[PDB]
Amino acid sequence: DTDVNTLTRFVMEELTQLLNSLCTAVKAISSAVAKAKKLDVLSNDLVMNMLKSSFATCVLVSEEDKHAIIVEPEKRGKYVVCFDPLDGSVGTIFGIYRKKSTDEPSEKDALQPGRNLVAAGYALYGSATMLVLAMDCGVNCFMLDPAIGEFILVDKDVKIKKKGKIYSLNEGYARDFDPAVTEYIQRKKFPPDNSAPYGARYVGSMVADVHRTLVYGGIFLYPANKKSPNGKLRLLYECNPMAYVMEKAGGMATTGKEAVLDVIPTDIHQRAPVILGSPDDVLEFLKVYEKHS
Amino acid sequence: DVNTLTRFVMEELTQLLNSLCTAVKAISSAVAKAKLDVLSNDLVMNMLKSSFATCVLVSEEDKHAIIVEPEKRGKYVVCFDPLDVGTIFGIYRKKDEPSEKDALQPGRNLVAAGYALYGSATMLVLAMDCGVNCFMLDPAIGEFILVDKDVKIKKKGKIYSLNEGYARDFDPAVTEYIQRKKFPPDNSAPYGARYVGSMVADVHRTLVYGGIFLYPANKKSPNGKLRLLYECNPMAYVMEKAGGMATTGKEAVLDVIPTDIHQRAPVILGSPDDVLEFLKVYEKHS
Amino acid sequence: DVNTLTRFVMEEELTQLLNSLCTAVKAISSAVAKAKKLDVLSNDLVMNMLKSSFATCVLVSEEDKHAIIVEPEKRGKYVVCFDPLDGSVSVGTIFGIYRKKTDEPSEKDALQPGRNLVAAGYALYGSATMLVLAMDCGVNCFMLDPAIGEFILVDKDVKIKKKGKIYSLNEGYARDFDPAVTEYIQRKKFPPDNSAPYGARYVGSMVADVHRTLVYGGIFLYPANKKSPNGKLRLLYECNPMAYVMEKAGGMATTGKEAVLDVIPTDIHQRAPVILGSPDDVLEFLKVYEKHS
Amino acid sequence: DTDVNTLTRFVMEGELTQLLNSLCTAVKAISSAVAKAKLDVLSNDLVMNMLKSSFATCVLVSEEDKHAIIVEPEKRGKYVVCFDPLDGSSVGTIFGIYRKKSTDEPSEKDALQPGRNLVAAGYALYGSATMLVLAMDCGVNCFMLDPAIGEFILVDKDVKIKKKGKIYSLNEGYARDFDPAVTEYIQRKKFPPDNSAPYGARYVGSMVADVHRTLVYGGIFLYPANKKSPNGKLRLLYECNPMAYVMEKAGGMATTGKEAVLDVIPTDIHQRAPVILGSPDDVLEFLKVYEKH
Repeated sequence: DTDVNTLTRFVMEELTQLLNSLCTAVKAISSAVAKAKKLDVLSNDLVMNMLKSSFATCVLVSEEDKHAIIVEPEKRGKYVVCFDPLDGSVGTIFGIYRKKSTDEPSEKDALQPGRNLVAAGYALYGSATMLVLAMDCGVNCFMLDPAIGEFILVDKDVKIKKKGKIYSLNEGYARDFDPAVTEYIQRKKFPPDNSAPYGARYVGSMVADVHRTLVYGGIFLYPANKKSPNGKLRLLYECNPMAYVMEKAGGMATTGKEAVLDVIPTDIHQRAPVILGSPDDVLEFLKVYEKHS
Repeated sequence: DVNTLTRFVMEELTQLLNSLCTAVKAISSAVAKAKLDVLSNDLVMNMLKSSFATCVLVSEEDKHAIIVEPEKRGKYVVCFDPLDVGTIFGIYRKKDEPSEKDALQPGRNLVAAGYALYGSATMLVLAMDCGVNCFMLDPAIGEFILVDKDVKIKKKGKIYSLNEGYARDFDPAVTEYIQRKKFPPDNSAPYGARYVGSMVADVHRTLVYGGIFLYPANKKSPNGKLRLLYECNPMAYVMEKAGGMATTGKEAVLDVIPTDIHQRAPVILGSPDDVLEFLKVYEKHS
Repeated sequence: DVNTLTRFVMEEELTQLLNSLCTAVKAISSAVAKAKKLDVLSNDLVMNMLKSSFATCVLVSEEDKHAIIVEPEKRGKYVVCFDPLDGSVSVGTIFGIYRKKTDEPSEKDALQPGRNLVAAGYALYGSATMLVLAMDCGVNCFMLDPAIGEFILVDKDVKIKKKGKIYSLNEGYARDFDPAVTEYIQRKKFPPDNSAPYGARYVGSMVADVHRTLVYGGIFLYPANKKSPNGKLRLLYECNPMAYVMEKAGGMATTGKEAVLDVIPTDIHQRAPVILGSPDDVLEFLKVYEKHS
Repeated sequence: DTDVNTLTRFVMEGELTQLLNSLCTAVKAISSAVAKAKLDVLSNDLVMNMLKSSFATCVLVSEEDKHAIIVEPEKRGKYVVCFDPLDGSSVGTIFGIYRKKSTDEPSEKDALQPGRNLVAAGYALYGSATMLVLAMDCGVNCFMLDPAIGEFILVDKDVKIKKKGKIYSLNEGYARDFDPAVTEYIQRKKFPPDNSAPYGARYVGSMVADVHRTLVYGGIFLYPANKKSPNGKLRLLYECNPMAYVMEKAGGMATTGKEAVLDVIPTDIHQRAPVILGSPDDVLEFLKVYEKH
C-alpha cells in the first residue's frame, strides 16, 4: 500500500530498463485486448518500439518478422530478446539472452539454446493481467494492478505440483498421433492401476494452457507426429520461454528425445515438439515414449 | 448516442435486468481483483430483491428457494448461478402464494435468459422471445453496450467440446460420436477439440464459433452433472433463440419439467447439424 | 449489498429519468477525464439520454436557443433544464426537474419558478465524480464508483453549516459592484466586531464553488455587473437548481430582492444575480442589502 | 499508440531516470488514493518509500517531517529530493531534485542549495485527469497520466507562459494584513489607471492548481510578505523553489519582491519565502509598485 512491491523493485534487487519497457508494452497490449490480425501487428510494433527504446537490446526476434531485427547502434544494449507479442490470436511470451559473441550483432546471437536464457516468462491477458517471470533464482508471479499501472508481486518462488490430475492437448488430431502419445493418453483415461482418471482441459491458446498447468499441475502436450515431425510450436519464442519457466518452477519440458532447453537451434523460426508440466507426469510420458523407441 | 442494455430492453422486467447488470458489474470487478461465490450470491440476491420485480429466487448456493418479502415482491422468478468464470440466469413470470414450486417451470416458459462471461472484457448475452443480443461492458462508462444484434449460430461447426478425461465412463453413443469426430468416415477433415472446463466459456465459444458442447449422461451419472434450472435451461434458451439446438439426448432441455430445483440434466447443445448428427448416433446406441 | 442512486430513488417516470441522466453523467465524466467540441458532445449525450428515458416532454439547455419538444412517442411528464458542461481544472453538470403542470408541451412548461422543482442537483467532475441530488426530503451525495459504474450513496441528508468562514466571488469586478456588495465584502476582511476575517476562495466554475460552499459553509456571490446588468448566471439551469440544493440543505439563496426560487421566469435563458450559502452569512448580506435600499 | 511517448522515454532522451520512474509510481498511487477517498501521511510514506527504493537518492526533505531523512548507505545515490507529497490537503504533489554537492556524509545541509541549482522540478495535479509538469535544464514539458496503460504520456513540449495575463490570484481575505504595495497592486488590477479592462480574480486555495492555471492561461500568483509574516507563508524548498524553477523555465518570473526566489540561499529546510510569480509583464508591474514602497 505505502510500500508498493513492483516488478521494477523486485528486479532491481540494463535488464531493469529492458523489463520496464516490456511491462509498458504489456500494459498497452492488455488495454487493447480489453477494448476489442490487426492486433497482432500492432502488438508487435509496440513491443519492438518499446524494446528498442530501452537502450538494452541489440537483436530482436519476433514471430511476425522473417529475419531478426538488428537494433540501431545508438540504441543498442547487450541483450537479445525473442518474443511472441500476441500468442493465441491470449498472451505475450518472451525470452531474454545475453549476447555472447563479441562481433557485430547478427541473427546468430539469437541461436542460443534455452539453457542460456537470462530471463523468460509470459503475460496472460484475462480478467486480470498476470505476468510470470522466471530468472535464475526461480519463478515469480506479478499481477497488473490497473489502479496504479504497475505489476505487483503476488506469488514468490512458484513451484509446480509434483504430480497433476489434468492433461492438455488437442485430441481432435488423434488420427495423427504417434503411437507413444496415443498410449500415454489412453493411460490417463483408462488408468491400468485403477486410480482416478485425469480430467482433460484444452483452452487452445498456449499461454492459458501452460499457465493452468503451472498453477494446478498436470501436463501439456503439443507433440510431434509423422505429419508435423518437429511439432508446431516455435522453439525460440514459445517453447524455450515456457520450458525455462517450467524448469525453474521444478517442472520439466521435453521434446520427447531431449530437454527443450538443450535443443541447439539453426533457424530462428524452427518448430519443436513440447511436452511439459509436473515432473511425474512428464516422466510418465518419457517412459511411454522410450517404450516405443 | 449510447445504446445500452436498458434502452434495448425498454424498446417489471427492465428494473429486474438493471439490478442484475449492477450485480454483474460488481462481480466482474471482484473477479478482476482476485468465498468469492458466496459474495457473488449475496450480490445477486440483494440486487434482485431490491428491484421490486421478483418473488422467488433460486440459486446454486441455497438449498431452498428464497421467497421475497411482500414489501419488495414482484412478478418474476429468477434462477441463477452467480459464479459458474461467468454468471448464468433464467427469468420466468410467476403463475397463488409465491413458493418454491413457482420455479419448477419448463425452460419453454422462459421470458429471458443469458449469461455474463468475465474475461479481458465482460460480455453479456441476453436472449428473449425475439432473439439473442450481445452486450459488452464498457468500463469507462459502466454500461452494457449493444455490440452484436440478433446473433445466430453456424449451421455446422468444426469444434467438439467435452471432458474426454471421463471417456472410460462414457455412454457408447458418446464414444461413437467422438470417434466419428476424430476419424471421419466420409473422408472429411477431423474436428478440433476445445474444453475450457467452464460452462459459460465453452458455451460462449460454441455460440460464436459454432460446433457442439456435451455434458452427457452415462450410467454412473444418468442425469448428467449440470443443473437444469440455472445452468442447462438458460443455456438451452440462448442456443434455441440463436437457431441452434439443446437436447438431453431424449428430448429438448427446454421441455424437461423439473420436480426439484437442484435436479441435474444431460446437455448436448450447439450447431444444429452437429446436434442432429449426435442424435442420429444416439438413436442406434444407448 | 450496494446502495446505488437508482435504489435510493426507487425507495422514495422519475427513476428512469434519473437513470438515464446518470448514464450521461458517467459518459461526460469519461470524456472530461480523457480530454468547445466537448460542450456540444455533452449536450448531445444528455439530450439523447433524456429523450430515450420516455420520461420527459420539454428539454431546456444552455446549448439550444429554444426549448426542445420531445417527439410524441417518447414523451413523459417531466421537464428538464440543464447545463451539460458548466464551467467549460473544474467542470460539472447542473440539472433541474419539473412536472409539466396542461396542454401540448412547449417552451412555457419550462417557465416555472424554482419553488416548483421536483428534483435538482449537479455532478462535479474531479478526481472523483460526485453527484449531489436534492428532492423534497433533503440533499444526498453520491460518488461514482468507477469499478462498478454506479453512483453510490456516500452522504445522507446533507446540511450546510449555519455559519461559514469563506466568501466566494470574482472580486475583479469590484469597480462594478453596487454599494451593498462592496460593504458586505469589506465586512468580511475588516470585521467591525473584532472577529477573525474570512478567507476568500473562487475557483471560477459555479459547480465547484457551490459544492465547496455546501461542504464547508460560507457564502457564494455572483452579483450583477456592468457587462452583466441582470446578472451572469442562468436562472433556469444554474441558479434555480443550486438554490434548491441550498434550501434543501438548510441554506439560503437570494437575488437580493427575493428568493431565487420565487423568481417567476419569462425567458428560458434569462439571467439572475445570486447570493447563496450558509444562512447566517446570507442573512448578514441581506441586512446590508436592506440598509442600502 | 504503437510508439508510446512516455515520461521514462523522454527522460532517457541513468540514476535520474530511476528516480523519476519511482516518483511516477508514487504519483500514480497517490492519484488513485485521492480518487477513492490521513491521506497526507499515506502520500508521504509512498513518496519516501519509492524514492528510497530507487537507489538514486541520499537526502529526502518532506513537508511532513521536521527533519531530513538520510537514505541508508545500501540504497544511497547522488540526488537530494525536496517534496510536498499532498499539497492542498484540488490537490497536488510538488518536488525539487538537486545533485549532492559535497564529499561529506549526506546530511540536512545537502538540501540547503539555492533553487538555481535544481536539476529537475515540477508537480503533479490530481484532477479528472492527472497531469505531471516537469521542468529541467532544457525547458518545461507536460505529461498526462494515461490510466488505460498507467503511464505518463507527453502532451505538450517546451511550455511557455503568456507574456501578460488577465487574472490575478491571491487570498484577499487577508487584506487587513497586506503590505501597502500589495494593497496598491491589487487595487490597480480592479481599477486600472490606463482604462484597460480590469483583471479577473481566481483563487482555488491549492498552490498546485493556482500555479498550473497561471502557467496555462497567464497572469499572476501572489503569496507575499507582510508585517506579520516577513518571509511569506509558503515554504522555499518544496513549494516556492520548484514552482519558481518551473516558471523561469517557461519564460515567467518568480520573485520574493527583493530577489529571485531561485537565488535565495536557505539556512533551514522548512524556512518560508514570499513568492510572486507568473507572466513577466505582470510580475514586473508588481515589482514596480513594490519598489515604490
